[PDB]
Amino acid sequence: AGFDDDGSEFHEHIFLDKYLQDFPKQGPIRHFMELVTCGLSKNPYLSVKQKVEHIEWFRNYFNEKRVILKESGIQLN
Amino acid sequence: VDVPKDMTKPEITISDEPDTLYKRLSVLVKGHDKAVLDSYEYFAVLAAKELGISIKVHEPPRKIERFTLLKSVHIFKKHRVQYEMRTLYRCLELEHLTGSTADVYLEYIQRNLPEGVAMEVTKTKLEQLPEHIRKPIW
Amino acid sequence: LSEYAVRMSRLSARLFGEVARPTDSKSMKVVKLFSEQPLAKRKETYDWYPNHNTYFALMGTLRFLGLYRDEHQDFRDEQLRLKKLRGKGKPRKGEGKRA
Amino acid sequence: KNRAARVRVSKGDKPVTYEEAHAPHYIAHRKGWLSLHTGNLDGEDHAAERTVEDVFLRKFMLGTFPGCLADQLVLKRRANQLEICALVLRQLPPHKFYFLVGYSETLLSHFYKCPVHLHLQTVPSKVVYKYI
Amino acid sequence: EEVVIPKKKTWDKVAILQALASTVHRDSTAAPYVFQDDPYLIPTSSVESHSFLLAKKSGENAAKFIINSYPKYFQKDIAEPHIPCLMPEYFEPQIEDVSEAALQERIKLXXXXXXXXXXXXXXXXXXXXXXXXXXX
Amino acid sequence: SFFTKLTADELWKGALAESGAGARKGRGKRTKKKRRKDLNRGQIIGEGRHGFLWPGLNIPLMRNGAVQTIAQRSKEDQEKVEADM
Amino acid sequence: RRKALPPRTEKMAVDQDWPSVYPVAAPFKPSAVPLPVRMGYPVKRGVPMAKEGNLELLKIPNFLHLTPVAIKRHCEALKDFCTEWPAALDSDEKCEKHFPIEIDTADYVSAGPSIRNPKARVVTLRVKLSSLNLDDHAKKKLIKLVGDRYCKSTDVLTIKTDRCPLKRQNYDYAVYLLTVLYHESWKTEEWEKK
Amino acid sequence: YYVDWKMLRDVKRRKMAYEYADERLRINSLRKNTILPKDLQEVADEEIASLPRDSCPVRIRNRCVMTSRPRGVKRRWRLSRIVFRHLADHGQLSGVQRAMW
RNA sequence: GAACAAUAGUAAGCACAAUCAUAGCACAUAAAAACGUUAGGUCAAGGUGUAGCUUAUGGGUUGGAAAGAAAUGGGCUACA
Ligand SMILES: [Mg+2]
Ligand SMILES: [Mg+2]
Ligand SMILES: [Mg+2]
Ligand SMILES: [Mg+2]
Ligand SMILES: [Mg+2]
Ligand SMILES: [Mg+2]
Ligand SMILES: [Mg+2]
Ligand SMILES: [Mg+2]
Ligand SMILES: [Mg+2]
Ligand SMILES: [Mg+2]
Ligand SMILES: [Mg+2]
Ligand SMILES: [Mg+2]
Ligand SMILES: [Mg+2]
Ligand SMILES: [Mg+2]
Ligand SMILES: [Mg+2]
Repeated sequence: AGFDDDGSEFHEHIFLDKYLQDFPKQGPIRHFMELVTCGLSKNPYLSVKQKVEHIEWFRNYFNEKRVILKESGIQLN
Repeated sequence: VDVPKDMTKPEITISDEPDTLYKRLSVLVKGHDKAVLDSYEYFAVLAAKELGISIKVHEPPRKIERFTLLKSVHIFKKHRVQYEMRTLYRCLELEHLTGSTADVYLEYIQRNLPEGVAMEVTKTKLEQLPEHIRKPIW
Repeated sequence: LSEYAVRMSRLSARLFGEVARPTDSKSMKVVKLFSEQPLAKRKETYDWYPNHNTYFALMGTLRFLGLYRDEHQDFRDEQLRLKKLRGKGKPRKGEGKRA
Repeated sequence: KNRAARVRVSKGDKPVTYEEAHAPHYIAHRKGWLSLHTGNLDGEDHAAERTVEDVFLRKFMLGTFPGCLADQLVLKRRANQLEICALVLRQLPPHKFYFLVGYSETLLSHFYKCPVHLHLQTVPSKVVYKYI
Repeated sequence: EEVVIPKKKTWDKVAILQALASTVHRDSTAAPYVFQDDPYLIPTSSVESHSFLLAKKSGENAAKFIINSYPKYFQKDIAEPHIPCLMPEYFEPQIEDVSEAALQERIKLXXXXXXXXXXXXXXXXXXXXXXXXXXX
Repeated sequence: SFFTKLTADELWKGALAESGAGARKGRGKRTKKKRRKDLNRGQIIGEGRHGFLWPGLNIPLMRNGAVQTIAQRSKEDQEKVEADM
Repeated sequence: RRKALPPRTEKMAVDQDWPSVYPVAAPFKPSAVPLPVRMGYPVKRGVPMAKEGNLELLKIPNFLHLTPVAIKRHCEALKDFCTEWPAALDSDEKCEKHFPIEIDTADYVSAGPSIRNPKARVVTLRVKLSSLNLDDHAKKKLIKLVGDRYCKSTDVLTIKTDRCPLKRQNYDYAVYLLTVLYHESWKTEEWEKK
Repeated sequence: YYVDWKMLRDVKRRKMAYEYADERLRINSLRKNTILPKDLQEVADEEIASLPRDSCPVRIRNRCVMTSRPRGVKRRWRLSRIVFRHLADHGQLSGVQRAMW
């Protein structure tokens, strides 16, 4: 009572694959981000917006550090 | 002699949405002392028999939590003080209830719940089948 | 272990939302990090100490207003008054050492 | 010798109340607890949150009713609303008693974000159980 | 065909509480509920009852005055539902420099109402027919 | 720091040290004086440092037939009251 | 000017209704209770302390507002809000045939300003596989797909959901899980042929 | 004021840990994984080292609420073993009694 | 300040006892054990009387608080 979680549903929490479209599909970035998504989906302590902000933080961190991923030997975007 | 007139004016309406059915309602009342639990059990049985619920009541086993602390302030470990916390449980088993009957019984139970006890409510909601499992082929 | 069994296990994790592709226990730590709330964010941790400043300020303001009466503070004030009357008070800041 | 919550025996003239006349080993045997809540049960939580509020209430009421308080408070916690039962000597006029109870029933409620009830029982003097 | 599913009944949050209240009528030998039941605090005469009610209200408003004067001591919220009626109130405008925001803040909170309009008219600010109606 | 405070009875009991271990057999009697002063002798409940006048404690509840609001004493009147105290 | 008023005991009627005096929970004020009750450990020559100034009586909760007459009077007025249980579901044998799905939901109450109980997010869904339309191959695939959540002896599948913060979201996720398990138990893929 | 300067500093440590809870949680993911190359993990080590010292939850010490005692404090009541006894013996805590068996 | 085939002893009360807890008794265990002795331990759980600090005996950051020539108390592993 008194907590609606912004009127969200189970699909806004469990299914977060729609936020991983701006990532290399066949690279280790997907391997790490699927683990992150699985961890976030099983987290009742956070709302959808905080998970979206975490995904955005990972996105901008990866898009900012471009020299290290190219130097590592694996082609990433 | 001075009894007020027209003292009843409730707002009760019946909606077309089918009422929810419950198979079993389990009420686990945890407390510290047994006299309060026995009085509450008698009160709950008397309230349920008026509404016709046929409540089943049994007593779950107690739980005792004991811990040990130092008896003195600075240095005395050979002498200790042991504290005990008792938790006694009462189980109220209600069967064959509806959504409104369970709601009103829970209202009349929680509105008069004592201060030294807590209550855990477990509802077994009855449902036939969802829409996508009745008779689909992919 | 068979090829049918490993495929069934892989499908079970995908359907349940668990980790589908094989991962190491060392890599499941990052899964658990987002699965469980961090300790620094837990209420039992970040809300451990109540606001003693708020409690003290409220009690002192009520004592000054005339609603609460703090016997400990009254005893401290009486003892300080008696000490100052005797002649051993609190030296002014900056003159204790040199002067 | 045990000295916790134990009042020492004088020559035989000290008035002692029932709560003081019993040692802490008689709790739940001859005397009950001064406070009741759910945080001290088995599968419940938020014990320290209620404990700090209980201590603050004890100190605040002791300072609010100076010298007219007979015994310690009885703090009941029943469904989000907390009741404070007190035994007060009839030293203050009823006009001042009502002012204090009205001030408290609002200040405590606004400070703890929960409804508070305050009940006072006026006694002619401190009730003595053992020798006096 | 054999299954019988009855309909549900929807009632207000206080409907059942009013139904329970209707069962118990006013007592004969009992003092009014607002007054304390202890005989030393039970009113004896009508003037005493009125004085006790006024003293209780003066205590309540005295406490509310302290709550409003010191809002920072009540900013901490403990209840999950976050009841707003127990929160401290503020009597100060949010914006001071902007006349259009100062007028709407000072109309609802008498003496400062004329000063807000005087300050707004000092800078030759055009006031519409909506802010002026509330100021009047 | 409010929770670190205690009762005046316990404060005086520890300050006077009436039940000290050295005073039992007779090692004391050197500073043969033991005076305890009650701080709540002339303490009126409603009065405080700020000099607020509350309708229920300091001033009467009703004046001139009208209800009384919360008042505050003037600076010099408060100084006179403090001088009397 | 001290005033001492006699309590309500001298004015209590012999046949006065008790719920009128004690409608709700009360701190057991001695002035409103005409019953002389002595609570406390007696003395060698003394007697247990009377109801006046007795802290032990105020310590214990009082059920004076829940006397049987008041219980009957309150429950009589509550018959208008309750609904009738259908007689067609008296025995669980027909209940299993009509509503095979059982939904266990946990609700908790606790004294204090807080209502949020983290144990309330768990939702259990119990379904008997004997009441569904799975074929032999679909049942054999579903048993291995669910694993230990299906009891072989009881033939009951249990789905325990706690991932969603809200109970409604957990219930929606559980019904979605049941739907997707039923749909995937029928699809025969390429790797099932080996 | 607070009970002690140690408790005052611990309050600041807890506030800083709560402030930096998200940043440290995000950074530790890059360090506790094996999928990502160690080249970025080494830089993430410097990134998490550049954080303020009091930001980590490790510096948080569980003291007593009443007396700020660094040890002998039960986690359930957040009180020292001595204040807890002083309150239980007075009977201000429900369900607490001397163990007799 | 006592003689039971009784010679100045009554005695509130605190102790002991009884009672309570280890969910049936008994037993046992647990608990309790007064007034006082050891100026016994604790200003470092916490507050404190007196005597002392206030650009310091106060408040913040970093780094270190080893090591065993040797003696000994209590436990674990064994010497089959
Ligand atoms: Mg200090
Ligand atoms: Mg630490
Ligand atoms: Mg004697
Ligand atoms: Mg026994
Ligand atoms: Mg025995
Ligand atoms: Mg012993
Ligand atoms: Mg004994
Ligand atoms: Mg010595
Ligand atoms: Mg020694
Ligand atoms: Mg000191
Ligand atoms: Mg020292
Ligand atoms: Mg340092
Ligand atoms: Mg050695
Ligand atoms: Mg050995
Ligand atoms: Mg070996």
